[PDB]
Amino acid sequence: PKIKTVRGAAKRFKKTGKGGFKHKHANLRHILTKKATKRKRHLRPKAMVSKGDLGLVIACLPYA
Amino acid sequence: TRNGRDSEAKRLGVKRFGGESVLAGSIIVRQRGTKFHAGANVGCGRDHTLFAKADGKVKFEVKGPKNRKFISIEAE
Amino acid sequence: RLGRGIGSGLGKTGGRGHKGQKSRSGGGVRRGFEGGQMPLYRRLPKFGFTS
Amino acid sequence: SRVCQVTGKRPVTGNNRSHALNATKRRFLPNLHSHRFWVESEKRFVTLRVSAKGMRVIDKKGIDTVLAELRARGEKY
Amino acid sequence: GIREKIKLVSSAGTGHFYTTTKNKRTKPEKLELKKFDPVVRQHVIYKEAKIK
RNA sequence: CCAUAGGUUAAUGAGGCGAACCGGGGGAACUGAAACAUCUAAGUACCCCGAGGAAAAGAAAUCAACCGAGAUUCCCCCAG
RNA sequence: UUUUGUAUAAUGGGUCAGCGACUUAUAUUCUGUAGCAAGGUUAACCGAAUAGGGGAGCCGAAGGGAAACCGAGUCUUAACU
RNA sequence: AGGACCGAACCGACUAAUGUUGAAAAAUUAGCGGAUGACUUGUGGCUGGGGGUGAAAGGCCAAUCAAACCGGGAGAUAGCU
RNA sequence: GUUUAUUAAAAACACAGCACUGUGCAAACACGAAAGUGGACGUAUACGGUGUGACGCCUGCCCGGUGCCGGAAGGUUAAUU
RNA sequence: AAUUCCUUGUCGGGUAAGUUCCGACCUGCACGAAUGGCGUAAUGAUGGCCAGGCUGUCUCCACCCGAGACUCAGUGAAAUUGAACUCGCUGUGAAGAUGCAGUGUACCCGCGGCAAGACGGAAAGACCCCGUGAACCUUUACUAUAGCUUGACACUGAACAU
RNA sequence: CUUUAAUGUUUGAUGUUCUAACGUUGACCCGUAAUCCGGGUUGCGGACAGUGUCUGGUGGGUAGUUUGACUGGGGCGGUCU
RNA sequence: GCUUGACUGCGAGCGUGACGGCGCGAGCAGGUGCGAAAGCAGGUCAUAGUGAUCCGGUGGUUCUGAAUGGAAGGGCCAUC
Ligand SMILES: [Mg+2]
Ligand SMILES: [Mg+2]
Ligand SMILES: [Mg+2]
Ligand SMILES: [Mg+2]
Ligand SMILES: [Mg+2]
Ligand SMILES: [Mg+2]
Ligand SMILES: [Mg+2]
Ligand SMILES: [Mg+2]
Ligand SMILES: [Mg+2]
Ligand SMILES: [Mg+2]
Ligand SMILES: [Mg+2]
Ligand SMILES: [Mg+2]
Ligand SMILES: [Mg+2]
Ligand SMILES: [Mg+2]
Ligand SMILES: [Mg+2]
Ligand SMILES: [Mg+2]
Ligand SMILES: [Mg+2]
Ligand SMILES: [Mg+2]
Ligand SMILES: [Mg+2]
Ligand SMILES: [Mg+2]
Ligand SMILES: [Mg+2]
Ligand SMILES: [Mg+2]
Ligand SMILES: [Mg+2]
Ligand SMILES: [Mg+2]
Ligand SMILES: [Mg+2]
Ligand SMILES: [Mg+2]
Ligand SMILES: [Mg+2]
Ligand SMILES: [Mg+2]
Ligand SMILES: [Mg+2]
Ligand SMILES: [Mg+2]
Ligand SMILES: [Mg+2]
Ligand SMILES: [Mg+2]
Ligand SMILES: [Mg+2]
Ligand SMILES: [Mg+2]
Ligand SMILES: [Mg+2]
Ligand SMILES: [Mg+2]
Ligand SMILES: [Mg+2]
Ligand SMILES: [Mg+2]
Ligand SMILES: [Mg+2]
Ligand SMILES: [Mg+2]
Ligand SMILES: [Mg+2]
Ligand SMILES: [Mg+2]
Ligand SMILES: [Mg+2]
Ligand SMILES: [Mg+2]
Ligand SMILES: [Mg+2]
Repeated sequence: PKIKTVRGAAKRFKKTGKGGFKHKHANLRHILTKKATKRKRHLRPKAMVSKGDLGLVIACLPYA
Repeated sequence: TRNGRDSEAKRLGVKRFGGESVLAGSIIVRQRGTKFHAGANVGCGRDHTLFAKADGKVKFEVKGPKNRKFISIEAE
Repeated sequence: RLGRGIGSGLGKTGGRGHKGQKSRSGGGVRRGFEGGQMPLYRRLPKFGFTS
Repeated sequence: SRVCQVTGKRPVTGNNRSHALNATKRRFLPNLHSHRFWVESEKRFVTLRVSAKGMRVIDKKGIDTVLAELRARGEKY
Repeated sequence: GIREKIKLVSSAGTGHFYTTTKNKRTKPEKLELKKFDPVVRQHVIYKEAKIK
């Protein structure tokens, strides 16, 4: 049968031009006020998926 | 017992030694209190972390009445 | 062809090691298992929408 | 059995829910009642096992008309 | 923790606000500070409000 | 009291059996979730009723989107 | 066989013969190989039918952004050296 | 007269020995208790598995009972060997 | 008297007796989706449940807790409107 | 004390000597009144203790009668078993050796016997622990639910009184 | 406005007088060779009871499960950032 | 004494983590404060004072709006 993509991972990772996956930083939901502005500012932009987790991401996303 | 507690080591100490070439913004040493003081072309962070303000070689020197140890960058 | 004698180099274990999940029949953890922690695709928050 | 003689309503099955949405199988039975309906044409009382919804349609459709449809299904009286 | 978080809302009507904390036993008076407003690109007075 | 219920004949029809497929009435748990309640397993297993060589469905109170298509059924895509 | 470690007084086997355990389907990625090549390839189906037809589709040649959008740029920001 | 006495049949099964690859998957031998009764027994019947039945031990329900047996789900599952 | 058929026959269970409690008979209660049946072709001098356990002498204090019974003014409170 | 931890409590009785028994004491670790208390004739394959009788129970075994065991003939198993050319000692060694080291002893092979060892045989340990095992059972564990109970609506309509 | 009293306007709450739904495991008749059932007659009860949907409470009566780990075995104690 | 830099957008280059992440940072843009100025200020001598994701709530936002115009809802930003 067709492989089923992990739908939870498909809503948080997008494939990039060179095959990478971008995700938003964590720790910015509901305890952010006590965090310094510089910390919040750095967490706002999108981030790249680390090399260690690349294999796991590709396994969860076989069609993308 | 009521003991047996500690915190993870913060990896302080000298990261770049004398004569090493560093890029601007690279931290040379992380410390608790001013064991080293910032000299020429060297900045001091809010936690007394000394960082390079210019590219060049790291040099350690001792000057002043207090016999303190200073870090400077010779930017060639 | 594993498990077909000493000379084959894959005998008596079939390349599965010693008594792990991978050595059990039908054994092995599912995709994204991180040893017990919630995996990275669940530590991180959802974002965006599909147009 | 618990079957309406007019509408044909019969027990149906469903779930008991809860604040945790736990589902347990249950049965829904019709609001059946044994009633003696006065049929003018025969000047007699005929007893029917009807649901409460069936009672409403008897007034709207007429006592003779509903019985005529039952005779099409075919049963004893 | 008994200090409670508050929000400082800009008076310019942009709807931007900052958040901070304040001690409720002392300093009952509302907090007024001049802070930068990114919407109007100017430093304006921010007024205390209620987080909700 | 007519009647009605009931009763006696006479005609037809049905009874049971049989593999799967089909429609309908009921309907699990083990298991998976590395536990476990929602969920999954699964409307599966099983039980019951009915029919045929097929059954079922079927001739738009349907879709489309301002262009149009024109019952149902089945296959490949759309698409994990 | 299992172990840091077994002549071990740890497990297994009286012996022989026969049988007895990494397969299958689909999808996906990687390697090898062959073909074509900025293109490649069809599926169902048709078909005297392993041919041929069918390019419906699929992948690739363009990305960035949550998205609208823009595009060898794009996003971020009022704006970015 | 007696859920009276002693004591065979009958019924029970307290002690000991034997036997425990049994003569016997629970018995034999010598003793032991009841022995007109809440006795015992024949032939039929009824109660069915989360149920029965139980003068109640979690006892018994076809040599199987803290949930019988048979088939099915089923190649349950088994981070264990 | 009964009991762990197959290691326990007892001080265990039962027991007559006693007390409490439910039950007015389409009885309570129990078996049954229901019909119905048992209770009982009985009627509180009856039946069910519970505890105690011949007989003799007796069974004291606590209603706060937990149950049960009675009350219903007030507080609180569902579907519904 | 079917209840007393200290404990073989203390005293008395019984014995030559009694951690048991019997009688008391009360210091009831931690009795107690229908989850009954205390007594109680009779009953008991009931528990404990004592006495008489009686005896191979014993001091301390002896002999005898049978049935086996032993021999012959016939029939003819079983559990078990990696393979064996299968000694002692001391030491070593997956840490208790027929098999290693050293050393001693020992001609080859049956039969009747005894069980010290072969960590003997039996049965994938019941104790202990573990598994995000199983099952029953308990409850003011969780979530439900049958049942019971409350009200609204429907089945179910019309006068009167507050 | 408060204390309210009367007065006009509205849902209900019981009680009662009913019968016609409904109940009758009251009597009688018939189906009928019948302690079933059905129909009829009559009496009693009666808009209750009872049942359905919805709903609050109760509910080991019956289910499905949970009830951590580290640890000089485990538990207990302690510990978990 | 005067003040709100306990600033907004960013960030060369580093540190420390398997990772999630955490930490340091000159300098740049826009607006500030204190100084006459050079200059200093992106909280506190430093190192503890803390909790991921899902779900829901609040404000903002020409991002989206299942025929179309809205809207709901979703997204983004701020934030519980
Ligand atoms: Mg190898
Ligand atoms: Mg392995
Ligand atoms: Mg599971
Ligand atoms: Mg035919
Ligand atoms: Mg061995
Ligand atoms: Mg063996
Ligand atoms: Mg290839
Ligand atoms: Mg072809
Ligand atoms: Mg095309
Ligand atoms: Mg760029
Ligand atoms: Mg007698
Ligand atoms: Mg006697
Ligand atoms: Mg017996
Ligand atoms: Mg013996
Ligand atoms: Mg036999
Ligand atoms: Mg006798
Ligand atoms: Mg039983
Ligand atoms: Mg027991
Ligand atoms: Mg048996
Ligand atoms: Mg069971
Ligand atoms: Mg079976
Ligand atoms: Mg299955
Ligand atoms: Mg199996
Ligand atoms: Mg026995
Ligand atoms: Mg016995
Ligand atoms: Mg008793
Ligand atoms: Mg009281
Ligand atoms: Mg009380
Ligand atoms: Mg003692
Ligand atoms: Mg004495
Ligand atoms: Mg005494
Ligand atoms: Mg007592
Ligand atoms: Mg009592
Ligand atoms: Mg005695
Ligand atoms: Mg004597
Ligand atoms: Mg002899
Ligand atoms: Mg043999
Ligand atoms: Mg040997
Ligand atoms: Mg030795
Ligand atoms: Mg011999
Ligand atoms: Mg021996
Ligand atoms: Mg555990
Ligand atoms: Mg389960
Ligand atoms: Mg543990
Ligand atoms: Mg200060």
